[PDB]
Amino acid sequence: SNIVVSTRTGEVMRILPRMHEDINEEWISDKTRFAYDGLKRQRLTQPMIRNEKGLLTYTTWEDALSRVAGMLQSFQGNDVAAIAGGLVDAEALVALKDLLNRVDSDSLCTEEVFPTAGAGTDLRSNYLLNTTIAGVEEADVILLVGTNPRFEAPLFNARIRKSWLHNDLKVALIGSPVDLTYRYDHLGDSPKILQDIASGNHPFSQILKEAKKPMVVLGSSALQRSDGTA
Amino acid sequence: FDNSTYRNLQHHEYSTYTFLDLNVELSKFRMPQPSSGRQSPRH
Repeated sequence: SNIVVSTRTGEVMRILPRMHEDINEEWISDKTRFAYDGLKRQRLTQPMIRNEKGLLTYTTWEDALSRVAGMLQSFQGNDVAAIAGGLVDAEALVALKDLLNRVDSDSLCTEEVFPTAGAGTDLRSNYLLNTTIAGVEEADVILLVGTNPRFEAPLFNARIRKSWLHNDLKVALIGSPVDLTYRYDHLGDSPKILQDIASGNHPFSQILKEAKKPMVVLGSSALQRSDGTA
Repeated sequence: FDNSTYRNLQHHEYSTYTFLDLNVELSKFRMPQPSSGRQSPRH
């Protein structure tokens, strides 16, 4: 979501929405708006190293970088690995990728699991919301599988409710009967139902068969479990 | 013929549920209600 950070004398005052028609319109979720004060708490401000007693103590940048570089020079290949968190940017990601490649390491991973079987990350289309946020306004049937749109992407769920209200969009869900703020069809929570829809024995197969702009959305959260590739 | 009597005394004997009782009684002659196609505007 596009935002405006308002500051004063070097301090973040608040977060405001910035109008983007395609993505978040003029709204933002409450976590986007009210979690900025957490930026003022529990902050890492100086490099730290473990002392002789095994306690973290402040140090200079040079000392910490020298220790890390020494450990990096000694090991290489499969020994060196990196895990990226949820708030990392592309510049840091590519820099870390290059640094670990220079020591012949490919163990660069994320905390969020996506199936690597078949095409995997090979095709951009495979792991993206191809229809887009704007598109939801052009669909008439959406199927949601194993995800809660309301909390994993509140502005996406807002777009879905906008379509449900103005375009009579029909919504069906496979998962726990979470409250999405709009009425939907609960087909159940068993993953086998997916197969039943794929074969054609479910009435929703007929519903999707006749839909001009059918949309199927699978949440990444569902993919985290062991049977996600399936 | 007479115009010296106000006949209108039916209301004196009207109780709290008289209107609703008449509504229940009239529910029998009614034609089938139309439908918008939904259970509610929120369906």
